[PDB]
Amino acid sequence: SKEIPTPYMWSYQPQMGLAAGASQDYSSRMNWLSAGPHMIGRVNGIRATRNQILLEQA
Amino acid sequence: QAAPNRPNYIGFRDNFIGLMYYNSTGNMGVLAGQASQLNAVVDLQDRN
Repeated sequence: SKEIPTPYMWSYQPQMGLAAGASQDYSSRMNWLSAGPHMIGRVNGIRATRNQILLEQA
Repeated sequence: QAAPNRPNYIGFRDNFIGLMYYNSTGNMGVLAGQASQLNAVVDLQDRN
């Protein structure tokens, strides 16, 4: 929740060229709700990589 | 004077669709382990 957050993705402004205010990423989430312990510790091990790739890309 | 009627055929559907509640949460059916407390089928509205 607080520890492995789904990242705020921005939105592009075509007119002004500025950033149009970001939003929570709500269109790439896995539906891990139907999964026991051996995968919900794997899914959280995936998001903890894209929250580290996006910090070594930034 | 009398004509024959407009015919029809009340049969079942193609490939037995319209007999199972698919893709609609609200009377949705679940494959799961017996002691699992889980689903392996969760449905969404937009999915066909």
